[PDB]
Amino acid sequence: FSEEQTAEFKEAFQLFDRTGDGKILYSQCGDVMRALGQNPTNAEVMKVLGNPKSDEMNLKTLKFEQFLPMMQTIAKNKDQGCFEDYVEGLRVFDKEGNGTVMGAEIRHVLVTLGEKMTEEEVEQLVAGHEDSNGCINYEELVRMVLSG
Amino acid sequence: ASFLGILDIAGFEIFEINSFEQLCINYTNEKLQQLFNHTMFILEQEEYQ
Amino acid sequence: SQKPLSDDEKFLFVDKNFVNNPLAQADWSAKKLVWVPSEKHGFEAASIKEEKGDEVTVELQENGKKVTLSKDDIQKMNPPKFSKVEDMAELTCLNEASVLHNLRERYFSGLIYTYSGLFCVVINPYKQLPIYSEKIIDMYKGKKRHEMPPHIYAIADTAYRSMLQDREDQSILCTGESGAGKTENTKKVIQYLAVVASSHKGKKDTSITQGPSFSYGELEKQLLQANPILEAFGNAKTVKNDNSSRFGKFIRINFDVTGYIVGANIETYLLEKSRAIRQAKDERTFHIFYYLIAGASEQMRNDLLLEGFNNYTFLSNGHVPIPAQQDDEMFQETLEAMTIMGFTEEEQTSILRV
Amino acid sequence: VGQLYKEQLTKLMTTLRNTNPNFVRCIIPNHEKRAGKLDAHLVLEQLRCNGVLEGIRICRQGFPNRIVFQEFRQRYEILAANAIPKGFMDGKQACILMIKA
Repeated sequence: FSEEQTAEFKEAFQLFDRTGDGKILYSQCGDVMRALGQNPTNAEVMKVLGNPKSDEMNLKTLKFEQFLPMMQTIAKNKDQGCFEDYVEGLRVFDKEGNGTVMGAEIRHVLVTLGEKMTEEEVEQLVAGHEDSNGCINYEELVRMVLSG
Repeated sequence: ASFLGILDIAGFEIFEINSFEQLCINYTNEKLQQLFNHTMFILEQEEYQ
Repeated sequence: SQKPLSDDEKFLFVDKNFVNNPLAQADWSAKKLVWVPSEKHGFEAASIKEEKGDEVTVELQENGKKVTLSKDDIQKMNPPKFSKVEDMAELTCLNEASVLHNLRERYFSGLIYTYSGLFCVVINPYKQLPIYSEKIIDMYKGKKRHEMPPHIYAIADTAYRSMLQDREDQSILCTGESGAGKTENTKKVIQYLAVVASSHKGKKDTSITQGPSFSYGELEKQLLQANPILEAFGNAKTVKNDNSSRFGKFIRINFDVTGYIVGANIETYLLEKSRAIRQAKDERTFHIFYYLIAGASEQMRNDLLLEGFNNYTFLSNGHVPIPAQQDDEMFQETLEAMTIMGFTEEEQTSILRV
Repeated sequence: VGQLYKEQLTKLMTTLRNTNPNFVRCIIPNHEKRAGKLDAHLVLEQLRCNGVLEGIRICRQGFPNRIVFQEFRQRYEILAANAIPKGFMDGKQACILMIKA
């Protein structure tokens, strides 16, 4: 990192305290890193926090100086996603080859497989992209998450 | 493009008076069973050979 | 065990939520259980009590009755695991008796569709079953061959969803003797693709009637209503079947490249036009004759010169009625079929004076 | 008329031999027209004359399947991704290597 953007990261880090003693909870840590652009898996964040349990995730606190090497570890990963892979997995659920997945199937796959989302997380993601027939173009849905 | 064919044929039928119309109807059923015999047992094994 | 089953659902789904009884598991000690031939039952269940070489002494379980029969009479009884199995291909003992038993105990449990490897066996129920309903369509839609119990809708999706995977044109071929139920299954395949492979323009309107609750497309409405018009101008009661197909028909449904319905063509074979003039004993003519003489309104009754039942010499057996059908309202039905399909108001009267 | 019907019957049979063919085999349960009645021999003969036992015989000891070496390589390489080397190779040999992987 340069000091330039590290200074921005200080301002963003101060914007996740809810109180005023300058501390971000271990529970909040992934979503601070996601605010600063990053797209980590839950198991990528958890590993740099030392694998805490759910109870101590509320009670354990990070300052900026100790949060900052975590940003530096997750910033250079060994892979990252694209468009080319991500449409290929969603096109498996395209029933005729339409260019569209049914909104029920897309809600059901994200909840049932891998890093398992809540029902609220999928509903907030897919709403207003499903048509009159409840059908979602996976092409623009991937562009919506990847590009902003 | 393509198509889906669906076939409803007059079945095998027999009455006190069996006429030329019934002869042609039953002949068509003889052909339909023969079509199954040819696809299921003969064409399947030819492909193996 | 598994999810519970609704009343309607039990006419497709087997009951499997019962206690793991030791009774039929313990009974397995009778590993001399076999099927023996029966006049009443085709085959009945019995247990071998000696084998004499060529002959075998057997005791009927059902009736307690010792018999001696051949070593080749005795067919090989399947374990109680295979009771009411979905596919006949899963049966370890493929015997004539076992196939008869699995179809029989399925039929009396109401499960009239059974797979048999790469084709199916469908027994006519002669009973209205709830299994044909707009709930059931979206259950089978896109849903794999072993993710749902066997049904005509499953075969219809399977053909539709092979055609768009290999790219080979498909035929669904209904076989069986005269009265077996091919015409009804043919209408079920057309009903399924008229809502699964149809182009959609919007939902609503629902009436106050029963629930085939879907606003089928413009072409798809006409395709749905094509069959009753040909049943009117072409079906007639026989001794075997009271709505007997008196013509054969090949329905070709055409698709786009996306996979949506775009046209349909009906080819037609042997019409029994001989029964128009004279009918066999206890049989009816082409239904439209009964519908038109009964259901015609008083103004058109004089215009088309329609005289009464038993006033036409081309109606033999007098006024043979039909069971579970009223010919009076079937005239209104077949008129409503012609208007929906695309026949003009005068054009329809012209058909009737012929 | 005999010839005239036969002429369109061969036309139908030609199309049905140039189409994949799904057999829906409808069985009559009794001639007495009873719901809930099954005549055992009457159905058993229909199993015999339609060839049902013989049709199930291939169902479970064939072979109905049916995949070319290229499509098997293309759709299944993800399962066996170190089985085929990073140099060009025969399609039959490559499919055998993933089958043994």
